[PDB]
Amino acid sequence: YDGRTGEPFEGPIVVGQMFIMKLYHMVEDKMHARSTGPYSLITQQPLG
Amino acid sequence: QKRKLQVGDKLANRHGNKGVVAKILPVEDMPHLPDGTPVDVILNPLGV
Amino acid sequence: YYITQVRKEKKGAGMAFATPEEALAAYERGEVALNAPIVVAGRETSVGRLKFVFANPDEALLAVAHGLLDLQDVVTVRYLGRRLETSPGRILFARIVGEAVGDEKVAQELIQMDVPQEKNSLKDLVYQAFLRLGMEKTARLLDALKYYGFTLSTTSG
Amino acid sequence: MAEPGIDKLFGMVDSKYRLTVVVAKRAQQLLRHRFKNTVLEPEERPKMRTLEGLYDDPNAVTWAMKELLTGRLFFGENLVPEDRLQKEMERLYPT
Amino acid sequence: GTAFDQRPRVRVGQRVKKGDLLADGPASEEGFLALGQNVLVAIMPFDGY
Amino acid sequence: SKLKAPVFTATTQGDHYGEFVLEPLERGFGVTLGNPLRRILLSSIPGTAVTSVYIEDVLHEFSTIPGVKEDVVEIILNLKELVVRFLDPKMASTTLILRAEGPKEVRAGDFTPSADVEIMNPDLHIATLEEGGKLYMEVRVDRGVGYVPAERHGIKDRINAIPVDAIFSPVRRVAFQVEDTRLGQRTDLDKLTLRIWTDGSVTPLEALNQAVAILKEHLNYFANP
Amino acid sequence: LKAPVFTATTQGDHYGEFVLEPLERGFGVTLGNPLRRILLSSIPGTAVTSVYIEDVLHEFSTIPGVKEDVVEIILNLKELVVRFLDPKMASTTLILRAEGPKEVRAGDFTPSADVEIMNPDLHIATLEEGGKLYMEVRVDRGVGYVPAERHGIKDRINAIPVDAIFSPVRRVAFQVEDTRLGQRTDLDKLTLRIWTDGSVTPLEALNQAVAILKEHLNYFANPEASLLPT
Repeated sequence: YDGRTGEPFEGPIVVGQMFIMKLYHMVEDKMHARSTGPYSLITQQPLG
Repeated sequence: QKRKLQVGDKLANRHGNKGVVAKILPVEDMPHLPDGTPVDVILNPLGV
Repeated sequence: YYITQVRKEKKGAGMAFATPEEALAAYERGEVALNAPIVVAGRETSVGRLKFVFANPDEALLAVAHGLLDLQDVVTVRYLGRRLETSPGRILFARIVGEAVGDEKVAQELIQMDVPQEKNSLKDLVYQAFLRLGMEKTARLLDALKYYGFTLSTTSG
Repeated sequence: MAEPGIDKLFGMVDSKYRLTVVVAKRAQQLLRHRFKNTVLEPEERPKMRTLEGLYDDPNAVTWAMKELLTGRLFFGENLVPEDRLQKEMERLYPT
Repeated sequence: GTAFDQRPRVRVGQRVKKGDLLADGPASEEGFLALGQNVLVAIMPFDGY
Repeated sequence: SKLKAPVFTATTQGDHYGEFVLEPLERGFGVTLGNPLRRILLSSIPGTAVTSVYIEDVLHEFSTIPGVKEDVVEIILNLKELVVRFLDPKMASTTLILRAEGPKEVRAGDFTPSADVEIMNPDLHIATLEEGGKLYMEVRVDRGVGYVPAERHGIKDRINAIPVDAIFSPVRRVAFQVEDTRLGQRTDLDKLTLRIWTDGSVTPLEALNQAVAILKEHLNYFANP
Repeated sequence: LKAPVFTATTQGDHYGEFVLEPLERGFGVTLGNPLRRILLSSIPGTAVTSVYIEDVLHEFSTIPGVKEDVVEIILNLKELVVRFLDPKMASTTLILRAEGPKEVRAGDFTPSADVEIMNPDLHIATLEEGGKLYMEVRVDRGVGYVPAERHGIKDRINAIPVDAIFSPVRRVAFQVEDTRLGQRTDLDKLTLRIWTDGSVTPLEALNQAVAILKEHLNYFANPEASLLPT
């Protein structure tokens, strides 16, 4: 049954319990964005 | 740091159906059995 | 695909006609007490083509809203400037490409109207569009299709 | 929702890159004078939606493309020398 | 960086089975392996999501 | 709780079709209003439609009208594309009438002059007769709600007339879609756009208003008696 | 075309069916859902919002003579449901003191003038010989699901804010069935079921729920920037 609109999904859907894992990766640890700042004194390009 | 599922995280099952949570829906949406119980995760057939 | 694929029920060998299976009245009344379900073959027609005769896609798709036909039932319909035999969903795909490109005509001209769309149908649609109307339009077409594709494949489930 | 009017814009020019270069070169001047430089003015200027009413779109290049699209500007490949180009430029309220 | 942590699975004043779960591990539910959740699923397309 | 009363823009053409955009609605409410309205919109607005036709000379939709350049089918359909407004607010039935020339092409505004009943789209290409062409018609118009096929009602005004499918519903198309909009830090708030196409008859906006009133009315039945 | 018969099987504070008997064709869902929608989402309730435990500083801690740890104790508290009574009551603070060999269990809370624990029983902390506790658990009035990371709590420090699952509505389903009310062999009989944690009634939820739909419906009021290209 469609949540958005009580109207039934036309033609049956396989539904059931499936064991599902959460993996080592997460967006938390990824996702970074810089505008400016720390320029290395050695290579002179932004780093760290 | 408690973590909690997040758009960008990746769930897998025992049969190697890996993938990223790309949208959390509030229960108002979500396909639901007639008894009222909503499902939890909506997995795409095109994957199989 | 699902929205443009055309049903094919089988119950009904003694049926369709140049000259009526008996009369039209009882060809149609044939369906109601079992025997020959809607979009069945034969020669010339189907109870679908005589139970449903629409003036507008508008009249058609509305008939689909109230629980009457199914996008993919074959039905007499007057799209543009002819009585088409089509299915209301083939009408609908036609609308989509149309609406969201500008010319309801050029669309109908490009669209492989009499056949379910698939990867190749559709790729070639895109190319064809690009060539005729500039990318701007072909972008809209794209998104339009991307959208209706998604939702349609859901509702159908 | 591809670039507004770009099919027309590509046709205006020989080599497409020329198009870029004009858009750029214009969005350039159109910036280095507070937009007191527009050709399109009246009720042609592009605008912005808000928590507030229609304000002057602040995108030079967006303006530059709308501008160009009206035939009201010209592409000198070599017309008017670069020495005289920065001359009468800093004039009509520049600083 | 995972958080290994044991939880007691046994009550005060209870007889223990030979060598049976006194406590669970990090990915363990009453002695059995628990790498995740089982959870109500539906195999269908959503809206491009 | 939070979130202020939204803003409701309406942009219209003036007979058929208008867009309606009530803006920042909390996550979810987009559909919550949008869909029920569409349901009501397509289903329960009162209108009028041709419901039965008598053609002098010839029963069956599947006949030959001679002298007519078209044929019964295109007429039935043509008729369905006719809209008529009932000025007389008590009447719940009317019959229309036609008398046809020789070399001429009959518009819908060539009906029976009849006052009290207002043909909304005077053009419309109803039929066409050849040199020495004869067409007489008795077309029944009825008050109603949805789209009601002939195979249901079976209106028999005569013992010769063929009954048509009823599209008594001034709304011809409802298409609505909720996209996300932003207020401050909040980028995922509902924004519902309602697109109503009605035959020049009842306006889209009127359509919408009627539609709301039906749902509200109905919602008041959830009052403990 | 008649007006419909309204019915209600309000038995307890939890659970209650509601029937509208002869509805026009298709109206079952037309009503059922926006209601269902508004129900599961928007009817205001209450939740524990944060906790003080005696000698606890963060969640990832443990308390001696307590088989539980702060995390698991919190996952418990979440489930606790406090019925309020005074409508002035915006936010209380519950206080539970526990000791010795006791299974601490909600109902072991301190009773308060305007507070009814709706689900006593319910585990909170199994305590072994030598276990104290003293909790200061704060219940606020909110709506929907507010994650602990969003709200934060300054009921002193070592406070550990708690995820807020407000909705009293526990589940909703609705039934569009065939009716016997002498018209067409094509009418509707709606029956919305509704389950709730007895803090608010199916009936109340339903009433607030319609209230909300109405309020919202009336946003279609007097429209703005009109006229479209010729």
